[PDB]
Amino acid sequence: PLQQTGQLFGGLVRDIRRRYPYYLSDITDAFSPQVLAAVIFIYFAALSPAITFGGLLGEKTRNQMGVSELLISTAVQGILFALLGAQPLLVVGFSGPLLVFEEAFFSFCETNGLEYIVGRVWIGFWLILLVVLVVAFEGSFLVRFISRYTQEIFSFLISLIFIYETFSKLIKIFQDHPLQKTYNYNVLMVPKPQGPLPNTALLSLVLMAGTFFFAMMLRKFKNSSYFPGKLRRVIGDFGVPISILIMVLVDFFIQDTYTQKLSVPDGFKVSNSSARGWVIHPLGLRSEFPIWMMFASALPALLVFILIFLESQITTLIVSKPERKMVKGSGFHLDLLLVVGMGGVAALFGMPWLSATTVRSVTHANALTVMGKAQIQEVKEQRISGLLVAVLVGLSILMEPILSRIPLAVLFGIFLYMGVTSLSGIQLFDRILLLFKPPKYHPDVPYVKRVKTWRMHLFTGIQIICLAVLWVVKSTPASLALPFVLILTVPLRRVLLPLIFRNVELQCLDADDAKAT
Amino acid sequence: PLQQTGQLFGGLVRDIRRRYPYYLSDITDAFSPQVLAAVIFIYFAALSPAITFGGLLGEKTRNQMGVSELLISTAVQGILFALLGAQPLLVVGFSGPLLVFEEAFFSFCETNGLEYIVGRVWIGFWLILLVVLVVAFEGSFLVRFISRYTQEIFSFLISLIFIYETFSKLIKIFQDHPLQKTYNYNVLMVPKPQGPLPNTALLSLVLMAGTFFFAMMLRKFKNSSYFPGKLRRVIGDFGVPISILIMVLVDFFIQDTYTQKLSVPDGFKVSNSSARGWVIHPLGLRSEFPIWMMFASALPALLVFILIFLESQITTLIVSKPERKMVKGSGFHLDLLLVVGMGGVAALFGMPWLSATTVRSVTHANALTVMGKAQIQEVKEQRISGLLVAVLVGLSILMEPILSRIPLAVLFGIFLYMGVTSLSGIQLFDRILLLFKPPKYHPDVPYVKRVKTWRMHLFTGIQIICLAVLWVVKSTPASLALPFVLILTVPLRRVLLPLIFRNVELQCLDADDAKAT
Amino acid sequence: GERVQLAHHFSEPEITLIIFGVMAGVIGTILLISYGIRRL
Ligand SMILES: *[C@@H]1O[C@H](CO)[C@@H](O[C@@H]2O[C@H](CO)[C@@H](O)[C@H](O)[C@H]2NC(C)=O)[C@H](O)[C@H]1NC(C)=O
Ligand SMILES: *[C@@H]1O[C@H](CO)[C@@H](O[C@@H]2O[C@H](CO)[C@@H](O)[C@H](O)[C@H]2NC(C)=O)[C@H](O)[C@H]1NC(C)=O
Ligand SMILES: CC(C)CCC[C@@H](C)[C@H]1CC[C@H]2[C@@H]3CC=C4C[C@@H](O)CC[C@]4(C)[C@H]3CC[C@]12C
Ligand SMILES: CC(C)CCC[C@@H](C)[C@H]1CC[C@H]2[C@@H]3CC=C4C[C@@H](O)CC[C@]4(C)[C@H]3CC[C@]12C
Repeated sequence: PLQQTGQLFGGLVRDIRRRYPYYLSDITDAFSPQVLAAVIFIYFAALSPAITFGGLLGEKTRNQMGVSELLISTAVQGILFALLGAQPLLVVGFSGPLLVFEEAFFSFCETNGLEYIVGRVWIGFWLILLVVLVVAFEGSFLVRFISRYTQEIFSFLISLIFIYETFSKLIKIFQDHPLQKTYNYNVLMVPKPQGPLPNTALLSLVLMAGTFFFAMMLRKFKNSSYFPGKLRRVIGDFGVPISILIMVLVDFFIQDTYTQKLSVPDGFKVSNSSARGWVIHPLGLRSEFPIWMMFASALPALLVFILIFLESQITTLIVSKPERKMVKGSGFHLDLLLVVGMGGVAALFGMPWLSATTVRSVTHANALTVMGKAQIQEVKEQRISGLLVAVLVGLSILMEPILSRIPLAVLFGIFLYMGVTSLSGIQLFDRILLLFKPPKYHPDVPYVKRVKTWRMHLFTGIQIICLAVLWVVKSTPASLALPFVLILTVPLRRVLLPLIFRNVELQCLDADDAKAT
Repeated sequence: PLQQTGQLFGGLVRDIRRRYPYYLSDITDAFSPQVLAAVIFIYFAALSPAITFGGLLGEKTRNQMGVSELLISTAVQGILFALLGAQPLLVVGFSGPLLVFEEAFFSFCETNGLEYIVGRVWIGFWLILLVVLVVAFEGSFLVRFISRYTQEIFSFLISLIFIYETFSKLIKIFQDHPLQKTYNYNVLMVPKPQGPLPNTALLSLVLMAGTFFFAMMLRKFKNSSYFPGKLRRVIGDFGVPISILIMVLVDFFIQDTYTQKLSVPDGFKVSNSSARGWVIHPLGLRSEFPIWMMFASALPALLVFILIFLESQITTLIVSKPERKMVKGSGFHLDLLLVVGMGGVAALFGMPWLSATTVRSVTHANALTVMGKAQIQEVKEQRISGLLVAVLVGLSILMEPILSRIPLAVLFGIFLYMGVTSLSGIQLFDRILLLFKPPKYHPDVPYVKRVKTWRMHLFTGIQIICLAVLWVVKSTPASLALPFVLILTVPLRRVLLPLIFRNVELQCLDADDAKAT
Repeated sequence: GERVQLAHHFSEPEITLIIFGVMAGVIGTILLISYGIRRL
């Protein structure tokens, strides 16, 4: 799949012939309750970050783009990506670096007195130009230089950021309602409470902890030996839906204590009806858009294309590892083309562009995985799950009473569960646990039985320096350079690492298929 | 150990000849950190029931016997039992049936206008007569007819009672401070809060959950493969103290929220100095004691003797099973005599009689239990742990500033950990789990491979009926008949069960040494 | 659109068709140039 054919649009054509013969199987393979359970999981797992990012975007852009635009864009992109993409297990949605870029570009437009949404339209116009040349010249073949080293480092960093944000939301909630000896019983609640309230933060913490505990207990119950095997598998597959329903009922039976709930726009309308409509004129809405800025948008377009390309290709590599039993194939050129084109088109509608998010797609791949009688047996590869998730995201506005009674603490526990279960397929985390284990308890793997313990610890600690450097960049205003620092790890693997490690050691520590050299 | 010698006081000297030769080992074996961790565990595990039962007894008897008297009696009896008993791993203290008898005797004395404490003195006087005759005629030889059936039924029932009361205390905490939209900020705090308080029950739930979670996590870390083995096992032995310290610091750093703490007497004084003193005259304090009640106390003395005898002897059977690697010997005749005699002596001082509680003794034995590389390896059989626990219980009054900063919720999590770790040595609990397992997943044990599945399930179901009946007996006003109903299972095992079960099935299912008939 | 917007000579479909045509022409020119190279 990563081979360079040399023909114009060669990768795009082969990705079509690789997967579209399996289109009939991509619908029939979804006839199982596990697919429905994965749908219920991924629906919340994509909706809640979408709602949070839409609210933040509306706050930071004066509601030029808000929750409704992001929800509609996510639904459309998910539907079209599931119906046409070669890797139906991927989940396309908004990400953190996209939010940082949008904040920076909004600040730049405010400083220069330019219209922000028209700038987004022009950047997306240049986004469509960039992707076509990359697909035509098979520019997606450079991802074969991204080995297990960079993939696992990126996955571990993204999981750490996910867990850190999950805990930071709880910390913010606790700061909003500190434990006090006395409280004011007359506090306004609309749109949000204006003062600390009793039992709120503690009940949110209890709900989050209970959600995580029930999810982990049901996941263990899937691998347990209790109840009939069919019923045991059915209960384990629906472990996250069962835990979510249990905690929702627990909060519903408590009336007096307030808990923050999911909030969606009232209808299918733009966040700011006084700012822009559904279609934004590329020539300018209020003032004539400058000619120079139309051409000057290429560099932000280049940055956005780099972000989307790296995120999507690394996610597709991670979800399609040979050890995960992906026996249907993935298309790097088709998925990238679809994602970037949908982002460029949705920019014309005043909607944000998206990317193949690591956490959501990794969870979708893991939720569809069926274990053998410890060993991965097969994965329910189908297009129905992503299509249904996108449809439910689009209809989330219409089902507000169901969402209006769902606390975010349950979603916080679910996010923690996703973060802790996304590390199963990463050997970097496994080797980090080997930093706290005696050598005689190490597993029988080629990178342990053929590599000295101190050498393996040194190799692991080399990545820890890279992880710390990436974390520092995230904690700086120049966080948009994170993909470049991530790219710089590839020269470290191909140039600097052989200076201190042998070929056999590098083959054992970094194997593309986890083989014994 | 349960054979009848035929000599007067023959079983007494035989128990003396068995354990006392190992006296020097009983002091040298305790020079290890695991013994210190066991001391720290059992100190709270015996002080908190002592405080709670002393408070309840003082409330129900108008402080004629209270917390200070119970602590002093616990210290004295524990010191004497650790310095003289042949099973030093037993924990001596107050229990629920003793509290029920105290309530019943106080009601009987109040109805008949009798002096409660003088009646207690006379009953304790009658207790010394009963146990001297029983030991002289080797009345402890009847314990050999209590098989694994009755032992496991009593242990499972007592563990269920302990866990249910641990949860009922949390229910009481929730009911006293319910979750309300508004609270009164002006509520009197002395001696206890007079109204619901914000964040109290939720923070107590957080503390209890954290304590139980960290205790279980460190117990698992004991058996994990992380860290060097010596440090790992040291931390695992000190799992309970570390969890207690973490949760105590967590509660200490929260100042505004009120949490219920341990309360100890101000000094070594009687709870009611206006009613009685340290020494109670058997002839009467306020009025002349009737002659007929001196002889009529024999029947309550018989009931108390039956309760104490059955409780202590079944506890000794449970803590000294051959499968628990107790290779130093236990004394049935000597320990029963010492316990009943110390109870009779403490009755003369206005202090409650004590008996070997099952939960605390089993936790104490499991705290000194060493697990091999799974399989039980050895038990640190030494006398220092019980003596130190008794001394610390006695000194608990003098260390009020330390005990006043410990919340009850941490102790509730500790009680939950004790209850869930008390079910390990019960094959009845293991068979209960097999009711929800497919037959092929059942372990390779003699009672499964030699008896049909439905026969074993019927055998388990008969025991659950006895457990449910005993649960009914506890929840009825005639709860003092519980030892007789437990005794009634001995005819069930030896008469009624052979009519429906074959001899091989009875030998496999009820085996004293877990052998294959 | 919404509220009051500045009037342009080309409407939104017209301007987006012009932009797409220019983009297609540039892409075709680049592809034809690349086809010219690697042959002579
Ligand atoms: C919707 O957009 C309008 C402008 O398009 C916002 O109105 C501006 O609000 C900012 C913030 O106070 C100020 O500059 C002025 O009050 C307004 N300026 C102009 C030129 O109208 C409005 O705030 C936006 N609505 C929301 C909810 O953010
Ligand atoms: C200590 O004991 C005395 C007497 O035994 C208690 O005084 C009695 O209190 C009850 C409760 O109201 C009533 O019967 C009378 O007020 C008192 N009766 C007699 C005969 O004195 C006193 O309450 C006890 N103290 C505590 C703290 O319980
Ligand atoms: C990659 C895509 C976006 C094409 C690259 C953009 C450049 C080459 C093209 C695309 C559309 C073009 C615009 C189309 C229409 C007009 C109106 C005219 O009165 C002045 C020039 C102006 C404003 C053009 C300037 C150049 C322009 C912005
Ligand atoms: C089983 C133990 C308690 C001993 C048996 C108790 C009976 C047999 C004995 C022990 C002590 C005895 C009491 C000792 C002293 C006196 C005072 C005297 O002026 C009247 C008789 C009286 C009140 C005795 C009655 C009988 C008595 C109560």
